[PDB]
Amino acid sequence: ISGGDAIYSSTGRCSLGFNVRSGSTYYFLTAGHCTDGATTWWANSARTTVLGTTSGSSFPNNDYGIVRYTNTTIPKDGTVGGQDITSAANATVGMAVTRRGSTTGTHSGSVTALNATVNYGGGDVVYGMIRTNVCAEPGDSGGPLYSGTRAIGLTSGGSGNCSSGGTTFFQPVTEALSAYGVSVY
Amino acid sequence: VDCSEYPKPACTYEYRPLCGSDNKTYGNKCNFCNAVVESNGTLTLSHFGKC
Repeated sequence: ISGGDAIYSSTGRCSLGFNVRSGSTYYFLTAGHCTDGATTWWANSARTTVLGTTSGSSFPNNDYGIVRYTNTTIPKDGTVGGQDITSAANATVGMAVTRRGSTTGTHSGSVTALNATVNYGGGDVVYGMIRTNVCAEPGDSGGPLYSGTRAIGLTSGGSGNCSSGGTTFFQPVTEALSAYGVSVY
Repeated sequence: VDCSEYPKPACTYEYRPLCGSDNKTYGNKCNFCNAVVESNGTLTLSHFGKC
């Protein structure tokens, strides 16, 4: 399993952001709104292949979560689909980026703003967000935003759609790596 | 599902489908509710889950 692939919790389906590790411990990152209240994660809609269990979750305010792998045989690729990821970086205005998610696949675009505040309502406000002109749709939450072999962010939310065009906000991945003390590989 | 707090400028993108009266599967409530608004209250919920 790699960045962009579906992940299923008790409640719905999200996308795997990035495979990360600390020491000999493998985890994956996804959106915090996805990890909020989820315990176990599976690889398939049938909930037959276990992946692991949530170890952390930060939403709202931020929008990142981490799940610890408990499945021993599943390959945990350090990629996004076939794409190798070798490092993490800070987004910059004008940066060309690509997103991958479980519903819409791969779409590209560019970073249009930094430090955006997005209000999803009912007190769910997130801060510090990367704004882009990449589209995304339900199911794509938590998938990776990357640029070449660099990890940049995790899909959080936005408006519009892939047919007509949209704006998507992403949580900086650097922030998540630092909070959990993990790194991409 | 109540769409009174709608519209919303942004929606999160987890997938928990709802089936609209237009026969379209809406990927989550936020998405469904903004469509209801955009349709000026014409669109309704047929049932939960994919159409």
